[PDB]
Order: sequence, then C-alpha cells, then structure tokens
Amino acid sequence: ENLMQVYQQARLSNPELRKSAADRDAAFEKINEARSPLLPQLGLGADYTYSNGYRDANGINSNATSASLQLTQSIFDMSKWRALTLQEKAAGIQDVTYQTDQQTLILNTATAYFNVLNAIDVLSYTQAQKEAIYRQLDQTTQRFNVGLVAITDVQNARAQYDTVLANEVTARNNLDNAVEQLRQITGNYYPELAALNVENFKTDKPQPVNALLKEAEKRNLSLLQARLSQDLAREQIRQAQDGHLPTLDLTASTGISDTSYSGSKTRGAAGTQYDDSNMGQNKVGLSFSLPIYQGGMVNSQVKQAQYNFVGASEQLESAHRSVVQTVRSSFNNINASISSINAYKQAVVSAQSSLDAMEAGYSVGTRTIVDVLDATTTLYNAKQELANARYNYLINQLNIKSALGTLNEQDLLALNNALSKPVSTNPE
Amino acid sequence: ENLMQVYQQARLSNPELRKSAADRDAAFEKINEARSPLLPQLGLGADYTYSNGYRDANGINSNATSASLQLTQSIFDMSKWRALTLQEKAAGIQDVTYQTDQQTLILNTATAYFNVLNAIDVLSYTQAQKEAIYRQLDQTTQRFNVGLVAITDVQNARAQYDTVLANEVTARNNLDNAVEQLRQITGNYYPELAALNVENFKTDKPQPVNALLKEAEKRNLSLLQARLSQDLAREQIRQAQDGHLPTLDLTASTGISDTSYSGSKTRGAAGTQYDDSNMGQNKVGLSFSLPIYQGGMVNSQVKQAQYNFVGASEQLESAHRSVVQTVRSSFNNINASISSINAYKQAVVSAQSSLDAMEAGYSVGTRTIVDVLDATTTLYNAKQELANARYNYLINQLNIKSALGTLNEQDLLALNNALSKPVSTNPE
Amino acid sequence: ENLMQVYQQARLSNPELRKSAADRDAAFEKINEARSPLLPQLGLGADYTYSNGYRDANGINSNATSASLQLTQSIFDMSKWRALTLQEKAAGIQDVTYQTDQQTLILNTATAYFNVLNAIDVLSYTQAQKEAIYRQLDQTTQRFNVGLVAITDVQNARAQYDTVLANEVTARNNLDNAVEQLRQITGNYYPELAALNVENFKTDKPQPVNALLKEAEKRNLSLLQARLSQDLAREQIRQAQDGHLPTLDLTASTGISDTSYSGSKTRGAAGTQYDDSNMGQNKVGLSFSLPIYQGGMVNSQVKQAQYNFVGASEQLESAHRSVVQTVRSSFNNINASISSINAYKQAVVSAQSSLDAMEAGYSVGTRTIVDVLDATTTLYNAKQELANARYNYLINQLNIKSALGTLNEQDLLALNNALSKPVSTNPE
Repeated sequence: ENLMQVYQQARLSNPELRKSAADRDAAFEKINEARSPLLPQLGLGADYTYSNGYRDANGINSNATSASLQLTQSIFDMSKWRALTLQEKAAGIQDVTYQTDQQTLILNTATAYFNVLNAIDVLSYTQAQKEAIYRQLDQTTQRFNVGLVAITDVQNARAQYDTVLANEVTARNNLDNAVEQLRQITGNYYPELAALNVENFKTDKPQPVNALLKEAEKRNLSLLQARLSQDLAREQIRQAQDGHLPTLDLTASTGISDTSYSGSKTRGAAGTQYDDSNMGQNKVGLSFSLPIYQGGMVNSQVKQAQYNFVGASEQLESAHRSVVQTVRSSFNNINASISSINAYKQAVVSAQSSLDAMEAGYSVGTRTIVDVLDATTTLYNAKQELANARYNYLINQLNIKSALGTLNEQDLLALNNALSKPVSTNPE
Repeated sequence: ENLMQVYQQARLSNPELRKSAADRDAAFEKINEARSPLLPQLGLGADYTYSNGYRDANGINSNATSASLQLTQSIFDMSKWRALTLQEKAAGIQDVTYQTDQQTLILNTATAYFNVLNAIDVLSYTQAQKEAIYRQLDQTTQRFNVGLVAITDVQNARAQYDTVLANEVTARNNLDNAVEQLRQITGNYYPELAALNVENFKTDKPQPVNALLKEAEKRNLSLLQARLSQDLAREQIRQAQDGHLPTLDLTASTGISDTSYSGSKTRGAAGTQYDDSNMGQNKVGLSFSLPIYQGGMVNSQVKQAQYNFVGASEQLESAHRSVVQTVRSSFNNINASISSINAYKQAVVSAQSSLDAMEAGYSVGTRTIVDVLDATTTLYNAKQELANARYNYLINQLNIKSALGTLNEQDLLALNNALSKPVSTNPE
Repeated sequence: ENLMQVYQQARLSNPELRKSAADRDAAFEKINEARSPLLPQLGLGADYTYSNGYRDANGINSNATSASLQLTQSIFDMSKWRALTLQEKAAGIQDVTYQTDQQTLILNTATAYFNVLNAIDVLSYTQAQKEAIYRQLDQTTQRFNVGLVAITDVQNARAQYDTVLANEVTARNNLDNAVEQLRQITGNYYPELAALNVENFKTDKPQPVNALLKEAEKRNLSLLQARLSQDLAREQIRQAQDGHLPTLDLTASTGISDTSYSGSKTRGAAGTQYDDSNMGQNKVGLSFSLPIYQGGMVNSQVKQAQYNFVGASEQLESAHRSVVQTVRSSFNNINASISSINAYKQAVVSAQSSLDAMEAGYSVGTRTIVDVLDATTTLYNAKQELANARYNYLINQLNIKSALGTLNEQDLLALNNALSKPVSTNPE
C-alpha cells in the first residue's frame, strides 16, 4: 500500500503506541487520584465489642455496639495541592511521552516500511545475481565439459554461486523479517508496498541548523520531557516545603453507640448510671496539626529535593546538550545523504553506462552474455545503494522532524507523495 | 569438555542464573508475605504514662502503667485475598522469568562455547596465515637480497606480515576473551573443548513456521511472562475494586492497666473512687469499616488499573507481535544458515580443490611453496566460515528453541552429540 | 586545547557528572533522613470539636477545644538504627556510583577527544583522496577529451570521485559530530585540539594481569559497588530481623483541653461536674510494643531478604566474574592495540616508501602525478589507522584504568603529556 494506509493501520493498531496511549490515559486518570483527597472522605464504620475484665475490673463487661459514619476533608494542606500540581505536571510529562510515541511510530513505520522496499529491491538484486553467477557457473561448467577451465574454476564458481544462494536466501529471509518488522508495527502481512517515485523525488537542501535548533528547543520531546521533569522536580521541592506547613483537616464523625453492660458488678444498685446505655454522637469540628521539629526530616527532604532538583536540572542540560547533538546529527546525516545520493545516483550512471556498453558490446559480440549479466548485477548493486540512499534520505528527514519534534502526519505525507506505484513482497 | 559438563558446571555455578533462582525463591517467599496478613497479628504492647495537669486539671496526675496484648485478624477484606492472588501470579511471572534464565543459560553457554571453538579455529587459521604470509615476507626479503623486488615490496610484505601479527594476537586475545566469556558463564578456565564432529552433523530442515508459532504461543517465555503480566494487572483492577468492598477485621486486645494517682486532688475524701486503681480489660469483637465515598479515589484506582490493564493488554500484543518476529527470525535464520553452510561447505570444496591443485602443483613445480601456503590459508579461511556456519546453525537451533520455549537439556544434548573429540585452548 | 583544559572544562561542566554529583549529594543528604527519626518528633496539634448527641446522648453537646504539643522519640528500635546503617551503605554505594562517573567522564572525554583527532585526520585523509581521485577524474576526463578511455571509464571515475564526496562530506559531518560529542561532554565548540606528539609517545608493555586483577578487586567500581550492594542487602536482612525486636518509643504529649458544654442536659443541677471544664494535661512516659506473631510476616521478610541477599551475593559474583572478564578484556585489547600499532606503523613505512617511490618515480618520470596522489592517499590511509591505533592504545590504557578504578587525572596526564601541538577542527 501507500505509506499512509500503512501508517493509518499502524496508528490504530500499534501495541507500542496503544500502551503509551493507555499510560497517557492512566496518567491523566492519575490526576483524579491526586485531586481526590481534596474531595471528602466519607466512610461507614461499625463495631461489635465485648470488654472482659479479669481483675478489679472484672464484673464490668459490656457489649458496646457502635456504628459510625466518618467524613474527613483536606481543609488546608498544601502538600495535596502540590501533589495535585505534581501529578498534573507528571501527566504533562506523560502526554509528551505520548507525543514522542506518535513520532516514534511515524519514524519506525517508515523505517520498517522502507526496510521492506530495501529488502524487496535486494531480492530484485540478488535474483539478478543468481541469473548471473549461476550463468557464470553454467558456463564455467560448460567450459570444463569442453576443457577450458580447471576443476578449481568450477568448484570455485559453484562456491561463488552458492554464496549467491546464501545471500539470496538471506534476501528472501530479510524480506520476511522486514515484513514482520512491518507487521510488528502495523498489524498485517502486506502483499504489495508502494515503491519510490524517482520523478517526484528531489534532493532538497534542509533548513540551516541555527534555525533548526531554536525550533528544536520549542518542540523536541526528549528536551520537552526533560523540561517538564525539571518542572516536576521543582515542585518536589515545594512538596517537601509543605511538611513545614501545617495540616488542617476537618472532623466529621457521626453515629450510634449502644453500650449494654454484663457481669457481676452489673448486679447492684446501678445508681442511675448502670443501664443499657443506648447513645449516639456526632463530632464535628476541625483537626489542626503543625509539624514543628521532626528532627529536620522535613528540612532533609527539602535539602534532598533541592539536590534532586539539581539532579533533575542536569537532566535538562543532559538532554539540552543531547538535543544539540541529536539535531546536528540528523542535519549532518541528511547532508551526508544528499551527497550520498549524488554519489549513488552517479554510480547508477556508471553501472548504467557500463551495462549498456555490454548490451551493445554483446549485440556486436565483443563481450559475452555473462559479462552482460555480471554488469546487470553491477547495475542492481547501484540501484540498491541508490534506493537505500534514497530511503535513508527520506528516513533522515523524519529523523530531523522527530529530533525537531515537528514530526506529524504531514511530513509523512511528503514521504507518501513520493510513493506512487506498488511493488510486491512475494518471492518468485 | 563436552558441552554438557560445560553446561552442568554452568547450571550449578552461573551468577546470572542463581540470582534469578534466588529471586524465584524470593518471589515464592513473597507469597508468604501476602498470605501473612490473613494470618493473625499477635503483638504485645506496654505503656508507662505519667499525666501532668497544670490547670483546673492539676492535682489529677497518675502513673498509668498499662500492658496489653493485641491480636487482630483479616476477617473480611478482599484486597488481601487479591494481594494473595496477585502475588501468586506475580510469582507465577517470576517463575517464568526464571524459566527464561534456564534457557538463557543454555543458549549463552552454547553461544560462548561455540565462540571458543570459533576463536580456537581462527587461531588455527591465523597461524596458518602466519606460516603463509611470513613465507611471503621471507621470500620477498630473499628476493630483495638478490634483487627481484623493490624496497616497497619488502616493506609492504612486512606490513602484510605485521597485519597477520595484528590478527594472530587478536586471535589469541579473542581466544582468552572467549575462554573468559565461558568462565563468566560456567566458572573455570577450560583447557580443552570438544570440537565439532563433521561426520555426525546434519543439515536438518526445520519444522514449518505455522507449526512452530502455534507451539511457540503455548510455550514461549517472553510471551508467557507477558500473558502473566496481563494476568497480573487484570487482578490489579480487582484489587482496586476492593477499595469499594468493606474491611471487616477482628478486635482482640487484652491486658492489664494499673492507674495509680498522684497530686493535690488525690488528697481528699477519695469518694471510693480515688484509689490506686489496678485494672485489666479484654476487648473482643469485630471491626467493620466501609469506605463509602473517598472522593472517587477508589473509582480512580479502578479507572487507573483499567487503563493500566490495557497497557498490560498491549504488552501482551507487544510481545505477541514480538514473539512472531522473534520466531520467524530464528526460523529464517536457520533456513539461511543451512544455505550458509552449503555455501561454505562448497567453499571448502573450492579451497580443498585449490589446495590440492597446489600440492600437486608444487610437487611437480609449477606453483611455489608460498602460493601453496597462501592457498593453505585460503583453505582455513573456508574452514572458519564453514565451522562458524556450523556453529551458527547449531546456535540458531537454540535461538529457535529458546524462542519456542522448548529449550531444555535435550536440545543441548543434540548439540553435545555432535561435539565428540576435544581440542585445546592454549596458544602454541 | 590540551586534553586537561578539555577535561577541566569537562570536570566542571559535565551534565552527566553533575547529575551524579547531585545524587551523591542526595544519598549523603538521605542519611540525614535516616538519622532523623532517631532525633525527636516535636509537632503542634490543635482541635476544635463539637459533639452532637441525637439520642439518649442528646443534650450533652460540647465545644471541646483542645490544643496539644506532641513529642516522640525513638528510644529503642533497632530497625531505624539499621535503616541508618542501610542508608549509609547505600550512600557508600552512591559514592562509588559517583566514583565511576569521575572515570566515566575521564574516559569519555578522552574517547570523544581522540575521536575528534580521528575525525580531524580523516578530514586530512579524505581531502587528500579528493586531491587524488579528482585528479583521477580530471585526467580520465582528459583522456576522454582526447580519446584514450570509453565513457564507462569516465562515468565510473566520476562515481569514484563522487564517492569521495560521499566520504569527505561525512568526514566533515563526523568532524562536527565529534566536536559535538565533545561539546556534549565538555561544553563548547573547540577550535583547535592538541594532536598526538609521535616523538614522545611510546608503546609501553602493560603490567601483568595477575597483578592487575588483584589491584582491580581492591579498586574497581563495578565490583566495589557490587560489594556494597552485598553489604547493603546483608543489612536488609538485619532490618527485617528488627521486626522481631520490640519498638520502645517515648510519649511526650502536653497541652490544653477546654471543654465547654451546650444543650438540654446542660440545664440541671450540674453536680459540681457540669461546668465549663477548662483543663490541660501533660502525658510523659514510654510506649513499648513487641510484635509476637505477625502471621510470619517478619520471618518471611527475613526469609525474603535472605534470598534477596543471595541474589545480591550472586550480583557480587555476577560482577566479580564480570571484572575478571573486563580487566582481561582491556589488557587483551591493549596487547592487541600495541601489535595493531606495530602493524599500522609498519603500514606507514610501506606507504611512506610507496609514496617516496612515486616522488622519486615522478621526478624521473616513470609514474604520473595521479599515481603520486593515489599513493599519497595510500599514505594517509596508513596515517589514520596508525593514529587510530595510536588513539586506541591510549584509550585502552584508560579502559584498563577505568576497569581498574585507578583512573584519575594522573593517567589523564600521561595521555596529555603526549598531546603537544594543536590542530584545528575547521573544514577548509
């Protein structure tokens, strides 16, 4: 298919992606965990309880049966507000981790897609080598049947033929592996894939890296997740700062308490005090609590999270020196791959002129049919490493746009505007 | 040694294995952690307490010395029953994580074993190259001492000889590293290792991939650990479903409580109320508690673990597409590596013909002794990449069986039925 | 720059190192977290409370306003003393994890330094190839303009020229990458770097491995972190052994308690019992608690940490066989790399003689100017793989010392006493 229908099946059915989409749904749901202790805590509680004295307290035994309804509320506790702000930012992280995994799918689909078109073409290469080096064997054998070569040059040329098998079988094996790199990323065995339109394919010079990198610092996802990790661990400071701050929570505990006596001291005058006490109480109010001095535990956690922030503030700079290396890598990979194509497109023009010197040289007779088929195979060796350079250009645009972070389904379209007529993956 | 005694020392003495075997013992012991809160909580407590009033409550001060024995019990709490069921499945995971690490030890021993026999033979290769390219040098020197060559053809031939030293030293160094890859996996320096019996070695065609992969899905361990990953996080939903369900526990708190007064209000009529009260109580009964509304914390944890299950459900489909690429990789490696052998088995028959064209060509005199020894080295270049292809076939059987999960000490024996006569590992 | 000023900017500005430097400051600060529950726990609490009876308990309602100051103290709990000892040893681990990252900086500075001087010289190589293979093109063209070659022999030679573009562009791309590998580790673009002084550089024979590995076991940082990992998990046993031990903690809870009635049963005789009870209490004493039987939770955690220790004792043996492999690897890498040098230094002496056979051959006229420049590029091929062997010798000294753990700024000086005169990183 065209690469979009390869990607649009891959977008809906990537298990590497739908896992992260679930964790992006998990982290956004994890905010509702964090905002929930700010919401009330209504819980029912019931008790049966039989006290049993065995001393001076013997004879006073009671079936104190009490049921109660508790409600507590985070009136003022800035840690839960911070843990809300922690969890939003960690969800802001985990949205970016998803935003990587869109582009990671977009990249690795086209990577696995063009590795099929590589291996489709290597299959077209090596069967044109097996039409050649078997033809080399099928005449070095037919020289030995006459007497032109020694038995080495047969048993050599068979070994040069059987190496063609141990390359062409691997070509047929790297075909199915590349298909199963692609089923791994999309979901299905794909019969035909869209080959590259050489007519609508241009060697565009990319944008200058000083404009790329400042665009990368607004968008790139290793950097952006490292920004928000710094934004995460800065609030981890202020969480530990909220152990200094007091904890004011609300008390609301309502419920019955039936307290019925038993035992030997129940036998008595009972003094208008010893009756089957059937009571009920509703305690409303507030619970204030301030940690004054926890042995500097809170100050330790503040001092911990400060170095943990400096530990995280290096992970910005760890990534912020890494994006500069990564952006300049792909920009200096594509500038390689532009000159790589303008080599291997010239290397086609060699092996196209060298082939057509043979076809004219065989039509008049000076070169033989096996110097044709070797030069045919010399042509397809150009046209792999042409196409492989044509794919690694089209990959390294995506390696730019992913390292820019601007990678989407629009840069994918600029690939798929160049993929016009299909070629199959079926070993003939 | 034969591969079994290499493995049987490795099976008993692999720190990569025994750490997992300790963790397989640590995971099954962790089940007894899970079943332990279902068992009682018998704990003895004791208190000394001097109340000190300083207000209207001054004068009522007491050395309240109380010692109490406590017992509680998980009467009804489905989360602990779930945590029992989680931990059995999570140790059901970690049993499979061990079951990988048996086969990982089976494979990586055979990987490190056959990398010795490779590196032994490269050592036998490169000294048959150093017997060759030295005689290449040691005649260009004698051509220069006469005058047949320029000083370039000596200092080239010294450089082509010194490259052979820069390979035969690495062959000796990759020998000792291969021994130390083997000592890393087994435990000892091994003096002689069993070379491959070429007579009882066959190029068997493997079972078809439609039979392999359906046998893989019943057995394969990355998949099986991912199935039980799904089975673990499915119950993590039902753990979070047990925040809905109430918590019924038992109360058994029994013990003395001596209350002996002090202060100014102790001086008085005492009302037959103010004595050194020496008491003791046994509270039996049940503790019921139902979380009604925790701010949707419980529902969020359900909704967390639902999407966390989908992430685990995608990690099955991650691995269930990753088993297919892994199984077809090995099945398309071994189909290559058969043809790789029949390539380099012919490359021996080429080079053994080319060698015997020299030994007959030197015994009559047409080719010289260095054109022999170059073609001798051409023979041993075939007999690496023969034997290396003989090992990579025998490795990729284990890359099948480990990616099938059927790898055991029986597929090991099919390797070791082919390793018959020993060869040393000492550079002569 | 010389390598020290490259390192001394890298020492002060490595975002990988300063991250671990903060984590080294984190774990040492985390000790003060561990010693803090041994320190007192002073916390202020305050309550407002309105009881609301609705039964036989109706009419008794009160504004029980109580404020309380609490202080608790770890009198006797050996787990906190163990968790102090756990944290110090985990800080003993994390100090070693820093000590790796000193050397990991020292190595990867020198590695990324010597990969610039690799790529500088490949840039000096490949322009001498483009000063050669362009002259190969620029006279096959002038053979064709007269008629000595076919159009295949030009369009091949153009393709051999355009491959030299597709290397020399990558040489300039790998130049900027190596500069940005260096900016990634130090912090800046560096204009000139000190090339290797070949005169004061020697091919020293290293220390024997029987002394190295015993000096490694006293010093090496993977192994030392694994020892302290074992030293960590042994105390993890003695933590869970301190669940057996009792928990004696101090009670110091002091504070007011103002209890002012309200309701219908407040109206009454009041019995010198029902007043605005404005009270206050100070509870001093101790809290003793002994877990007798937690369902075998404590024994299981002992039995967990025992098998977890054996896993850690295998992680010693995991690393302790790994260091034996690692130390012998670098020692057998540098023994390779010395013989690599005396290969590629001889390969200079060939390609110096083969060049000087051209300069004496072109000055008299037998060989042409392109056979000069092709043999010049033959020289600069030797001078990469000499210099690369001159760099891999100097790296594999540090791969010894980092896998010894004796790597510091003194072995770095033995590098930098060989880096004398600067060469630049600017493609001319």
